[PDB]
Order: sequence, then C-alpha cells, then structure tokens
Amino acid sequence: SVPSWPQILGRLTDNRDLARGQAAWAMDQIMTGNARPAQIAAFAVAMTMKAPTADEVGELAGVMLSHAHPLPADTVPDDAVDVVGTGGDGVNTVNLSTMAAIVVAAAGVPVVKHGNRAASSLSGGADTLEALGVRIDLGPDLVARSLAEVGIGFCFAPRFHPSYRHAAAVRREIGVPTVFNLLGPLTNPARPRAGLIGCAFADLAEVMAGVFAARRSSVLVVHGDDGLDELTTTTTSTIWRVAAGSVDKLTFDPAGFGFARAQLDQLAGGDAQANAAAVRAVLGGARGPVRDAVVLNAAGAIVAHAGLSSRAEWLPAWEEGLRRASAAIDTGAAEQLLARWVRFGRQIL
Amino acid sequence: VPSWPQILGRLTDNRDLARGQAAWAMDQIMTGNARPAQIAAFAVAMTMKAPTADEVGELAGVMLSHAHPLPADTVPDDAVDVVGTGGDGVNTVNLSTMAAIVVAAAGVPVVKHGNRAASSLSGGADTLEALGVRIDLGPDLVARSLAEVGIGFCFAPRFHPSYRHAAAVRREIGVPTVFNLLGPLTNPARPRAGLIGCAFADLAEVMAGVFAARRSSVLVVHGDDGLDELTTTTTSTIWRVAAGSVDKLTFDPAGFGFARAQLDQLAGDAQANAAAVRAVLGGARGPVRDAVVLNAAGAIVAHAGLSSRAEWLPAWEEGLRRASAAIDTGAAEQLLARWVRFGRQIL
Ligand SMILES: [Mg+2]
Repeated sequence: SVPSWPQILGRLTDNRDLARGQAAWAMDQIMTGNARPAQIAAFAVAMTMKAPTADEVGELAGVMLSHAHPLPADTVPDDAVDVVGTGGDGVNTVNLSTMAAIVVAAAGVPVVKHGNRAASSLSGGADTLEALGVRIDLGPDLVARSLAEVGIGFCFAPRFHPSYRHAAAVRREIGVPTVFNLLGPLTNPARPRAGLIGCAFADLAEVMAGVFAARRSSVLVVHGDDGLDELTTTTTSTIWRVAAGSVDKLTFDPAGFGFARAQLDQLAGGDAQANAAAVRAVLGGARGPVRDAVVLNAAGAIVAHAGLSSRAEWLPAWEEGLRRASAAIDTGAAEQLLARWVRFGRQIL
Repeated sequence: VPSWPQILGRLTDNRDLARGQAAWAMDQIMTGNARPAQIAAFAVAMTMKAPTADEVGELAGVMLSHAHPLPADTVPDDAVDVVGTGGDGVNTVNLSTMAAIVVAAAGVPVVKHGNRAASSLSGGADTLEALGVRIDLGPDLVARSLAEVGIGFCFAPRFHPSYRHAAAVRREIGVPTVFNLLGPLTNPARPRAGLIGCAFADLAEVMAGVFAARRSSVLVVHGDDGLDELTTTTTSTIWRVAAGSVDKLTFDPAGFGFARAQLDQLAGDAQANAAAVRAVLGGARGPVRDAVVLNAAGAIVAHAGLSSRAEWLPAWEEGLRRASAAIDTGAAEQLLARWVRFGRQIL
C-alpha cells in the first residue's frame, strides 16, 4: 500500500480514519511543493468533514515542524509559553491573545507567539503589534535575543514556515475553516511546551488536547461555549487541562471569580490603529470586559506554565494566576514590557 | 449573495444548500472563474455532505446550458442512453458499451456520451476506439451516425468545452465525487430514456429524482453487490422512473432464468474489452453475455416506458427476447461493423 491521493482521499470521503503514515505522506507532499492546489484543498476539506484524530493531526504538525526553521539551540527557555487561538469561529474579536501575551511576559513567564499578517483589513495579532511599533519579522537569532532581553518574542510564520506557502494560499482561496486551522498552535517554531490555546470547535479542541498530551506539553485548550476560540466573560467555557500526558475536561465559569457578564460586541475588533488603541488602554489599567478577558487569558497561560513543574489545585491555581496577571498590569509592568519590546526592535538598526 | 466561503461553509456544516447555490457554484466552474482549490473543495464537500436531487439537478442543468446541442430534429424522440456512473472500485465499461450496441441492433436509437480515460483502464470511448469506431465527431456527424447507423457517440471534451477546468481537477484528485453523477445527466443529445447504472444506492435514488423531474423514462439501477449495472451475481435495486414518479423495486434476474455468476467473471483493459465485445457479439455464452443481455433488455424496457403501455413483466420478457435475438441473429455484430464502416468513409 504505497500512499496516493486517490487512496487517501477515497478513505476520507468514505468517512474512515487514515492508516498510520498517510497524513504524514500527505503533508510531505504539501511541504515539498508536489501537491497540486486541488489536492491540498480536497485533503483539507476531506480531513475536516471526516473528523481528524489526534494521531492524524500529530502527523501533519510533525512533518510541518520538520520543514520549519528552528530557533538557535538553547535559546528558548524551557518554560516558554504560547498564547494563541486557532481562529475559524467567524467572530472578529479584539486581539486578546496578544494582550494576554504581553501580560504573561510581564508576570515573569517567557512568551513566544507565532503568526502572520491578516489578509483582510481586520487587524490580527501581527498587524496590531506592528501598529504598536513592534518589529514582527525577525530572523531566528533576533527572536532569540528578544526572548532573552525582553522576555517575549514573535515568530513570523512566512519566515519560519516558508514551505507552507502553498498550503497557506489554498487556505485563503477556500475560506472555510479546516483541519489546517489547528496547525498554527501545534507548529510554533519555538516549540514551547506550555500555553493557552483557544479553539473554535468543541470536537477539535479535544483533538488538540490529545496532540499536546502526546507531546507531554502543559496546556489549557479553551472553547467558548458560545463558539468562541477565546477565553472571555461573555459566557462559560470548556477547558481541557493537559498536563502529565493526562487530560481533564472541565467547565469554567468566570462569574465564579466575580467577573460580570459582558456582551460580545464589547470585545469586537477593528482596524490596526483601533486595536492598538485597545492594547494601550488595557495596559494603561483601564477597567472593563476587555481587561477582564485579557486577565483570564493571561491567568490561563500562567496556570499552564505552572503545570510544567507541578500540579496544583485548579481554582487556587486560577486565583493566583488572575492575581499575577492583574498585578502585572496595575504595577505598570505590562505597559513597561511593551515599551521595552518596542525599544528592542528599534535597537536592531 | 453567494460566495465560496458561504457555500463551502454550509456544506462542511453538513447542511443542504439553499436553492440556487449549487447552480451558482457550477456556473462559476463552467465560466473559468473558479480556482482549482475551490472546485476541489466544492466537489469533495458536496460528496461528503451527500448531495440532494435538487442540488444535482442544478449542477447538471447549469452544465447542460453551456453544452453544444445536436442539430434541431436530428435526435429521435425515443433515443436512449446506456451507461454507468463508475467510481465503483471496479469497472463496467465493457457491459455498457456492449449493451448499447445490442440495443441499437434491436431497433432502438442509442446515443452515448463519454470521454477517454486517463488510466490504461478503459473509459467508454477507449473501448470503442479499439474496435475502430470514430469517437470524436462533431454535432452534424453524430446526427448522421444516429440516422444511418442507429447509434451515435458524443465526445465530452467536444460538447462540454467549458467543463475542462472541472475535468482537470477531477483527474488531479482521482477520488469519486458528485461530479461522477453528472455524466448520465449531461448527455448533450438529451435522450429521454435509458439504462443508468450507479455504484452507490443512496446516489442512485438521487439520480432517479433528477430524471423524474425531466419526465424521462429511465431505469436507474444498482447491483446489490455494488455493481453500477444490472448484475447476475445477485439482486439489484431499480429506481423505475416515468412521468415524474419513481417506482423503487428489488430485481432478481433469476426470475428470468439467469444463473448466478461471480463478480470476478465480469472484468478491464481497452484492448481486452474490445476482445470481449468481439466474443460476445460473435455469440459466446457466459456470465458476460448474460449481463449484457440483461442491461440491454433494461434499456429496451425504459424505451418502451416512453410511449408504450406495456406492463413491467411482459416488457422485460420481450426486452430479453429482443436483446438475445439482436446478438444471436448477428445483428449486433453487423451493426458494429456498419458503425466502424461509417467512420471510415468520411476522410
Ligand atoms: Mg478569535
């Protein structure tokens, strides 16, 4: 049974899980430039509607990572974290994960994010950072220095995943969310072993938790029960607590921590300059549902970070994560870290 | 307002499309405005969602609107098609091609529709070319072929030029999709009757729905062993279509004295298919002949359903008689010879 597109696509459209190595073969065809756009699209859609398994996604992400540019050896702290969403919920939110990232870094946890400029005028993470004066497109050496000197870094996806460009193009062409939406968080080229990961779909969030569990990562995979790939105060959330290769599925109610119920339109995004203004507001200590969501996201990442070296009780872990996140803001540390981050970028010249 | 993200999104959510959306998608594909990735995504998503009769009807309809028709009043009102949708894991071109010749030799006008296969494994057109038949004829010559020989063949790339972008994507992915269903439903001669085989029972029912809305007289057939023809291996399900209604029934050729056969006995290669044609039309008995006679009769029963009031059972007995006779009296062999001779005398 030598792999082929008819064999693999046939299996998927028959609603069957793939044999071992088939997903990996598919990805190696995609990453070497040998997959036609039609084959990429067909595979992406087929994989999605069949329902991908943890093993299948692990093969995809593993092959993708092998093609990626690494950060220099021994430069990424062992306890570095990611804060990121898979997108594909159809809800344009303000850049909560990016704000949370700055807060988490300010609380003493190394953060390395990973992404690209958004195709549409809707400002994504990378676009907002650039609007804030951050240099997002840096080589491996400079990201390493950024992590060392500032405590935070950003891996620009096109630079670190150049062989993924064919796949990325197809993604834009078809528009619909697919299995490939899961690969972003699973192919952070800095390879953090912890993070707060948002996912737009309940079924896929569990698949992701399985992949992270297989890597023995310490992660919280979060799903807004209203369908958001974000952690917010608008409603309750399902959180998969991944640590020690073990996975606990928990419900999470922000009201239990005293947060008020916010409306979803209060978290709506805009253009880059608007989202930049929102970042400055939160880091400036402004109260409201945005800060609340940022503090939740930051605390989540901090709980995941703690999961690397211990396994504390859930609620007291969160209470301390929330405190550290709140402190990081109100001491001015988070605002100060963004400034040091901007400063580091200016020093490069 | 329709868009690919909207339509693809609806399909991936396992939802039927709104009326007109399938048509929009197909029009984009046929006008060269669809990207290969979008074509592929749509094909695969529609397949795994499971298309409805309304959806396939829009796809077939749009495709036909871009097709070259045959000249006015050159297709007999009672012309038939004989074909399967393939995408079965096996192949069936041998039977459909042979049955079509037998049907034409029984006195029923036949107009088939197909293309050359990329693989060495024959498509409908490849076997005919191996027998000396000239497959790539324009509308005028196909019409004269129908008039003078009693049979004709519409070469898809010539009658469906706008379909080329879809065809290319189809080859690249290889896997069967909803597009496999379109062949029988986009015959540019637009025959009103026929014997249509389908590899999957759920899709056979859908095809039957589309034909019903056309007021065609068609037998949509599915071998319960998975064959996209009437099989002798076991029973078949037939969606009997006429006057806008569908009569679904279990069919057993044993009731007509056919011995049970093995699947392997019904093969293949283009050159090997041609040898099978020669053998059968020459009078060789066996499972292959039986399957040909059975499906030929089926097309004749469908043909009768147009303007004859003959009931199912006697129509089949007559159909079987005419099919066997068309072979045993050499009429089928003689018709193939006349078909080849027709093509030779042009250039
Ligand atoms: Mg989001």
